[PDB]
Amino acid sequence: GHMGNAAAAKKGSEQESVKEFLAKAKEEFLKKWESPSQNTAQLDHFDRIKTLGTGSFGRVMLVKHKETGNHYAMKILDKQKVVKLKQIEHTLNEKRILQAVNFPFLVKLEFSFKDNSNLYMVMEYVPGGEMFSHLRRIGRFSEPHARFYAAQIVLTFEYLHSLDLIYRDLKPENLLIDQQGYIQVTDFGFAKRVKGRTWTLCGTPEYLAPEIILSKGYNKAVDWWALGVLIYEMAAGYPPFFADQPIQIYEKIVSGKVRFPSHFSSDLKDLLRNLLQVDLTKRFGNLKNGVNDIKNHKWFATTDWIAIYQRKVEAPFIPKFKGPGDTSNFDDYEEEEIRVSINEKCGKEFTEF
Amino acid sequence: TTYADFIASGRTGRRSAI
Ligand SMILES: O=S(=O)(NCCNCc1ccccc1)c1cccc2cnccc12
Repeated sequence: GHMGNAAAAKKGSEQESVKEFLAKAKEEFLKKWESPSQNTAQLDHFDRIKTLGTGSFGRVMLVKHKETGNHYAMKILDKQKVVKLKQIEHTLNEKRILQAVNFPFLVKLEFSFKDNSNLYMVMEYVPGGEMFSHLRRIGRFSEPHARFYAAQIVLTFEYLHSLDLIYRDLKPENLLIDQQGYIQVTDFGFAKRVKGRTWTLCGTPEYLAPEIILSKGYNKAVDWWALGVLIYEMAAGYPPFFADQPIQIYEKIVSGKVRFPSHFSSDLKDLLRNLLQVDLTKRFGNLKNGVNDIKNHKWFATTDWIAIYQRKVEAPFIPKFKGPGDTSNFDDYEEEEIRVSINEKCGKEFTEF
Repeated sequence: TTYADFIASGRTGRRSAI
């Protein structure tokens, strides 16, 4: 067969150890899920430094904790805008997920609180910025470089899926690079606990699985489709399905056809054809052998999964960092004020936060 | 080229969720 006795024994034991790890990780997650933390700091404990990103119901600021001098990324959500835009459940769920997970590639939530106007989530600051910017700037990643990142998403999805969490918003814009060159996943607005199926139309057009487009009940296999899109975009510099308008992107996604740059290795194309598989009974990550079909694929043959998990692999790329609080890897935004009302807004809606 | 087609799509910038 493909493996001699020694390699087969090693792979079998590795796979059993992963099961053992996931069982313990699911136990630790559920404890924290059932009994979450609340109100662990206050606004005047931090100095505001710079806006790192803005949205329709809040923003993310680099802040410095006064006592400890540590820098953090503080997500500020306007309670009234959250309600107007129908994001109550998503916002509470994101916080609940973040306070319960624990994994080396998931951002760590260090504090959360609220006041009359806003909700606050204080997370580790990830100074390397989004993978998106580095990818557009470099053009494309070589296959070893893309594989380094892909390996981290594989392990992170293996973790999340063992907790019955579907991520649903994978894309380079949602992947930050830390000071050691490793990935941090920070946003969980669309993640859901789904043991079986779910139905919401959500995601980003280029990364939508065909069964989401076709309004089907779907499961965690949408994340493995999205991994195929991510790997393609990292290695090509552009995604596999694009067009002027989303409807034309969706026709491409459902067609079952995909084209590859001539510089893609045959191993990479074979993996991508198995992730970007419109037929759910044939998609890698959705078969009897689960995540192992992906991890044991030829394109990952040089990947030491434990070494990646332990962050012992030398990263292909370390972002420029001139010191703590360096923000050169983030876009520049106009600094708007953080007004806090004399009157509590939306207290009932955000009671559990 | 496919790259030129990608530029022509207008979707080279940061993409938001639907
Ligand atoms: O503001 S973010 O970059 N936003 C996340 C990445 N961008 C998400 C996104 C926004 C708009 C469109 C598409 C994606 C951010 C968030 C959370 C924790 C952080 C920690 N350190 C730095 C930045 C952090």
